[PDB]
Amino acid sequence: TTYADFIASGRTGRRNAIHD
Amino acid sequence: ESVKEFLAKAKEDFLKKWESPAQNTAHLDQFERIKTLGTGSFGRVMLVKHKETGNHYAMKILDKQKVVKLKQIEHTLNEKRILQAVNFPFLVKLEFSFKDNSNLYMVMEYVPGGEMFSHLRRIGRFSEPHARFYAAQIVLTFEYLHSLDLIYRDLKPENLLIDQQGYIQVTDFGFAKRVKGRTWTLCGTPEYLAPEIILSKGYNKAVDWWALGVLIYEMAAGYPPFFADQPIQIYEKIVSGKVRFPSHFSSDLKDLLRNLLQVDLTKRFGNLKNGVNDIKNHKWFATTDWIAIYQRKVEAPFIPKFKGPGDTSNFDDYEEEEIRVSINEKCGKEFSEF
Ligand SMILES: O=C(c1ccc(Br)s1)[C@H]1CNC[C@@H]1c1ccc2c(=O)[nH]cnc2c1
Ligand SMILES: [Br-]
Repeated sequence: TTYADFIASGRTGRRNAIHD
Repeated sequence: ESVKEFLAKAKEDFLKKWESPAQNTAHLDQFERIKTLGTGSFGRVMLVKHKETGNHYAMKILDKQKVVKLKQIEHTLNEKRILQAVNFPFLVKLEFSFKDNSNLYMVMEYVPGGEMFSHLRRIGRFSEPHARFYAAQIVLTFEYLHSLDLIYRDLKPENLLIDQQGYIQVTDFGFAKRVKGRTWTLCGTPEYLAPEIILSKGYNKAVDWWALGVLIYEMAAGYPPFFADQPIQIYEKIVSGKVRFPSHFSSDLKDLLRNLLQVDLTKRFGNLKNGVNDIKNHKWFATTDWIAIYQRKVEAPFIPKFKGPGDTSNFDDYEEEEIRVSINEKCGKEFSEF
């Protein structure tokens, strides 16, 4: 499931901003 | 017409403060530092208590040298100048600001309910009525900000706090900018970036409405519409023009999001001749009383649990670090107007 894929991904924690 | 009248008065108030910013309105020693509530590349936000009033606040501490190394000088000046000038029920207030030899300080309202991020991840996803309640508040907040020629540029659950009444408070104005016309800075958060940003196309307030589409999606789905293990893979999805929706998304919800997550700016809701009204008048919002929302008369989906003042159980724990102030002034010239 898409949800299971999300939960096993490395980006379910707080996401840092990008710039530059 | 009433909307135009309100915004016209709002702009007059904003411009007075914009042209004459408050500066140096407190000192570090006036605050008792209690606990870290969040962190960033060049600083942290701490729960503090103001000694003379006993009020609790959230104080952002920015290391000037770190701000300069990351080339965020002008963005930090933007942030402070804008935040001290704005006033809206769903925007956190900047109560004081000052600087010392080492750091910049922004003393904001403390919002004890914690980040939407924390609640959303824990509960999994919000119902559509729940997500709609939050979304409506962002819609009005963006209507307000954009009327002042401001662009917010970092919408995400991590930057939205829940207050004691269950309402949203938008914080984190680090990328906010006052711009008429067009701007080019590559900034934001990968999952929430509009295609024109990653394609270096030059962009405007339409990127905020794209981000709202991402936010509503993630609130109602429990995951964002574009995610991967690496940002480059995220960017490839965003520009691809494809998006898929959970089978539990209502047809009204899907229609709204297809119009917000529109790669073509000439078709993006929020960016058409009808402006924010194409959004406010969308079917998905038909039950939304925009005035009652603004007046805080609507019953929130939930109230966060609170155990007396200064309690922080709605926030994660972060590693603490003593504040040190150099005996030498760092980066005086760069931050002169702060
Ligand atoms: O800690 C935070 C930082 C942002 C930049 C640096 Br450096 S550190 C923010 C990030 N997202 C929410 C977090 C945050 C946490 C609590 C509050 C609060 O109670 N009031 C106002 N703003 C807040 C912001
Ligand atoms: Br930061």
